[PDB]
Amino acid sequence: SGFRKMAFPSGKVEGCMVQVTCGTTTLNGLWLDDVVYCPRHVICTSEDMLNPNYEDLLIRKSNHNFLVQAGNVQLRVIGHSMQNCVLKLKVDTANPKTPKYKFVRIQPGQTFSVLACYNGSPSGVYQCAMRPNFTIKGSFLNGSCGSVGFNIDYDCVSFCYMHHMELPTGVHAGTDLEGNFYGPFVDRQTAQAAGTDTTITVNVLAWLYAAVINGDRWFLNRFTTTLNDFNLVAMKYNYEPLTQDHVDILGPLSAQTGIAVLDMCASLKELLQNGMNGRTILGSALLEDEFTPFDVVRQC
Amino acid sequence: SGFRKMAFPSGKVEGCMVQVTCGTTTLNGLWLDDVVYCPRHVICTSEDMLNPNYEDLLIRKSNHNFLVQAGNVQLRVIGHSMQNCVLKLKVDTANPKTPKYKFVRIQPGQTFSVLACYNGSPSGVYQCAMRPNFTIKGSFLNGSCGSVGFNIDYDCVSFCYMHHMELPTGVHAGTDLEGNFYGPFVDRQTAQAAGTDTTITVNVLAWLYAAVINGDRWFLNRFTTTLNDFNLVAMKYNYEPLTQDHVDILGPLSAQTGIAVLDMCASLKELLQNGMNGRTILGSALLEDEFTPFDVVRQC
Repeated sequence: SGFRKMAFPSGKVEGCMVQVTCGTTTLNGLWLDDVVYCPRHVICTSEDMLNPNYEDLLIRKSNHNFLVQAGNVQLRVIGHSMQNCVLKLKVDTANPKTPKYKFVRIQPGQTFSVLACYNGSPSGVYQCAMRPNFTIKGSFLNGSCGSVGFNIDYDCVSFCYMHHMELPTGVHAGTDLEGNFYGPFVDRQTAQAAGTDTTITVNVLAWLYAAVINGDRWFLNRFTTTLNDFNLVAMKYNYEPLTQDHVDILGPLSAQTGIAVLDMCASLKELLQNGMNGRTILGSALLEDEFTPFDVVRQC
Repeated sequence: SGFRKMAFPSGKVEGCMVQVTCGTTTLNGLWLDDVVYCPRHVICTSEDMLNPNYEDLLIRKSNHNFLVQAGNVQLRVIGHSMQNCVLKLKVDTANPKTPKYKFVRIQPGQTFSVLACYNGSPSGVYQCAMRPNFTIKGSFLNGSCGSVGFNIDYDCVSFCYMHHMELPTGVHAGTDLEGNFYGPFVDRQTAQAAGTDTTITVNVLAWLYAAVINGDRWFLNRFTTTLNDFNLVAMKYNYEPLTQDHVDILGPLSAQTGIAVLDMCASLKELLQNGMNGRTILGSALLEDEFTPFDVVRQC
């Protein structure tokens, strides 16, 4: 049936994107009920970003200094406050397109869809994973700040990410919708390290199971292994240690394929120790770790 | 700033998806104005699909045999007709969410977004390319038929694909919105071959330019080549021949990087002849050919 990196439908989130402008700085805002959420560095000039005192900078701003536009209509700002690294602009109009929503802080290794936006207008959608080092590998140009990441559960939108900054390695960092950064990062223009990134081991196994469901089986061998034995190989290749919780989460995939989790670990161990010898798996010549077990169960 | 496979925002298309049922056969329909478009094999039983006479099978159907559901409301079918491989069901209510739209027949090598749906409900969005052999590599389970592919130009949805069938190689085939299949395929449950697939050469070059824009430059050498010399190497690897039109389309990318197109052709030739030596390009260990030059210009 095929296996693709697949983002959630973005219609519910498109109706929440607005444009926020302070001075000459413009970015995206999230309009839910009567509040607009956006990164607080919208109040900074180019020079302020080098070493900003956000409390001092925000004091110089009043409600009428924030211009919020939803398409072509201008929203009236009647209040403003700073919550960690995000601004909350209270407006006089409730967003009639507000979906059922919640704010969640996502865990490392989990995935979400990003609605990349510019000037408050949606540009595209793609799926990302919160890396173990709390960065993401997305596509964010200038003015994309304020773009949000989300999951959908039935009818409810779980917002979990708002984009703030790009790291020198080419990766991105942001906050949850309460303004708390994922990872150790701060919203200041200064060199910051993300640290050693790990491979999400349970995600690689889930993707290997997806391949078997689609008929890719050449990487399967006759060995098995133990949890401690595979983890001695996981630690060596900067993979995350596998736990019994991970084994349980892979339960539906192991049942569908008839391949025991430890049997798949031995095949992954061989793949790690010997490589892929020029072959491909699900159209990839690398081991993919940005599909959660739940993502695989959704498509297979 | 990063480079990702990025689908169009699906909100305009979500509002057009309906459920079409004929007997037990249920699939997706596209509701625009007062017509619902769906694959004609919705009128087939499992046995009919082995060797269907669609004209004979459709004659046994009347308007009340088609159940069209938009969410929870049942649309009233007041007419039906067959256009090539799609059915057009005329309904008594115009879709109030109908966007500005047109039907286009896409060319091989071009890309589009797919809104995968089941039972008339959107499940996910992803980007696809029309392969030179007129197949696509998507994610389509049973009941996904009727899902559509599209591009967005500003405010206008260009529908170009409707999903019909899965091929024995794991790839997918469908029609334009006039019901004409892309490629030599027919809507019958019988073994069908897609033919040799070609690599979209201009797309590989565009993606190599995207890598240079993002700072990936290891594959660049000090050679150049000619159009005919590269094509002698393209044909060997089942790549499409490069033309001056392709060189012109790559103009914006060659200008931004300062790398002449024939200079980039020499790096690709060496990548084809020598492999990638365990290295990666934009996070891939394979040469990606599903980004058009326009797709690269958009994200860069």
